[PDB]
Amino acid sequence: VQLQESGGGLVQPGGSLRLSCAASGSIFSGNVMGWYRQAPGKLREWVAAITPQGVPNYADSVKGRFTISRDNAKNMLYLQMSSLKPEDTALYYCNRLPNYRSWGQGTQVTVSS
Amino acid sequence: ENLSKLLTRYSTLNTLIKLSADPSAINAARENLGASAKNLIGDTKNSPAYQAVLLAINAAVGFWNVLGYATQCGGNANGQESTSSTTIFNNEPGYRSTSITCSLNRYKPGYYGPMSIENFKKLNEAYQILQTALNKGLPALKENNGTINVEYTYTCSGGGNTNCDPSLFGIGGDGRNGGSVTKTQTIDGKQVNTTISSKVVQPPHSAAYTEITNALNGVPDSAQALLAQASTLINTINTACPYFSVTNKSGGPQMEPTRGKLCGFTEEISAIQKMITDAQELVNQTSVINEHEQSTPVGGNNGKPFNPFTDASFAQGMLANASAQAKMLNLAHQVGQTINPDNLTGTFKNFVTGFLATCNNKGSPPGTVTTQTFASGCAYVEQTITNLNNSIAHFGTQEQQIQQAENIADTLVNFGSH
Ligand SMILES: CC(=O)N[C@H]1[C@H](O[C@H]2[C@@H](O)[C@@H](CO)O[C@@H](O[C@H]3[C@H](O)[C@@H](O)[C@@H](O)O[C@@H]3CO)[C@@H]2O)O[C@H](CO)[C@@H](O[C@@H]2O[C@@H](C)[C@@H](O)[C@@H](O)[C@@H]2O)[C@@H]1O[C@@H]1O[C@H](CO)[C@H](O)[C@H](O)[C@H]1O[C@@H]1O[C@@H](C)[C@@H](O)[C@@H](O)[C@@H]1O
Repeated sequence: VQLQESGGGLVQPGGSLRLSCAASGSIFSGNVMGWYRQAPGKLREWVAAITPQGVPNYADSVKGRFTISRDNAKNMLYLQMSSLKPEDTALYYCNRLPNYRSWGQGTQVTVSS
Repeated sequence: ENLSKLLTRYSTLNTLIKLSADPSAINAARENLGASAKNLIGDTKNSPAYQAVLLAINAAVGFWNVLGYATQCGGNANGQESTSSTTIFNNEPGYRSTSITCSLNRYKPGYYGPMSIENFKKLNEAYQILQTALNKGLPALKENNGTINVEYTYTCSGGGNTNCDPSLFGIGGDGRNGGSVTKTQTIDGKQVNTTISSKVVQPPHSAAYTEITNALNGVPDSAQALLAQASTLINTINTACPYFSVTNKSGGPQMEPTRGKLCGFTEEISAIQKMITDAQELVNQTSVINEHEQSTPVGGNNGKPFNPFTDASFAQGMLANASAQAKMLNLAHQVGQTINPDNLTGTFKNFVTGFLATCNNKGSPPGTVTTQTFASGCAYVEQTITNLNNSIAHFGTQEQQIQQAENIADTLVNFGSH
């Protein structure tokens, strides 16, 4: 019943980043998990998801740049981001799907030169 | 204090208000609701709702395939002890058999005894209807005037065996050889035509038997109606609570205990009852969504700018539609979580991974009974969990859109009050 993201920071366009999410077992075990983001001026947006058996799917805006993965032994969700753009600047959040209704603090990602 | 300071701390709220004032953002969210409703109640493979309904039904059918063969049953039509009655039900998952034989004589049907024939008939009818349905494919949740034909047979032999007497079915006193009756029968408030026929067979070198044929023409295949059948299946089992004696294969996962009473499987049965209950609650959201459809576009009137405080009488409906879609989505996930073996322990886990989510036929189509169906689920429980999951993952954007729509509408209903 807890979620906690890290690994964000300021990068250069073209740059790349690896985000992590530590989730409690009650949230994570046996559940589809996913990443989200909230860009300035916009509402939270779904970005990616992955089934317990590790099958991933992505929003069209990130397909082919980002890769979501999960480690089922440590209740950890990862997002690996390449070819970052300024459009990808946002607060990034992790949750199960469907969503547990209290979000974590998120991790800020900013992209700029 | 005031709003500026409040929006300095909560900017997604500021963005929510901006949207709530803009008819084209509202109309976009209303379109999204139209599309996600279609994903939930019009689609099959992609609908988490469809998959959850399907899992709930499959888990009940599979429970019976696992233990049906080991379940004692017997006696006569009055529910009492028989001297020599053998009553066999076809297309059921028996020990090395595509029938189940109910021939436990002398012992008295009842709790922690043989299931009575009356109770087995109820259980059997339900199992045949579900299996025929699963074979043909469940329809989408919105489609609920579909029908199917179901046909099943059973036999009675032995002196004293009253379980195929013509008077049970309304057939002439005799009757029993060639007689037939066609009659309505109510199933989930719908009118089904039912034909019941009897013949006597005298095979050349062994005992005479009576064969009863039931033809149900127009059984409803809607989600609501099929979940009532799955409920009838699992409750008939739980309430008759008969004696069972299992046969383990040496090696591979094993069933404990080897004997007892079926209602003794309390977690397995409670989980399946919960799943059905949750699926039924979820299917009941269908009507709420249809009633509150969002296809009409909104704006100011008389070409006047849109006023979020006066022009938003549609918001209550928009909010009820979105809340209902989100309730569907969450009950669907809940169904899956009740049975998913990643979060189970002890004897319940080993029941699901070891038996329910396996199949010993041969992947043969859904609803198939073979001489090897017994002591396995053969209801695609693993694939159904996997597909429920995949659908939920592919519902990521829609789930967000539904939450944004619920929030836009809540905001307008608030403005609207006062
Ligand atoms: C008790 C019974 O089943 N009676 C049948 C009778 O059965 C005989 C017969 O089939 C003989 C011939 O081989 O074999 C007997 O089985 C032997 C077996 O052969 C052996 O291997 C050995 O191991 O043991 C057993 C038995 O000890 C059977 O028991 O078959 C006749 C002939 O066709 C049935 O008679 C007719 O059908 C009925 C409906 C009437 O229309 C008659 O007039 C027909 O000739 C006879 O059935 C019983 O008939 C009486 C008539 O007094 C009642 O009508 C009673 O209800 C009938 O039993 C009912 O219906 C039968 C078909 C069966 O389903 C019963 O379970 C049911 O109660």
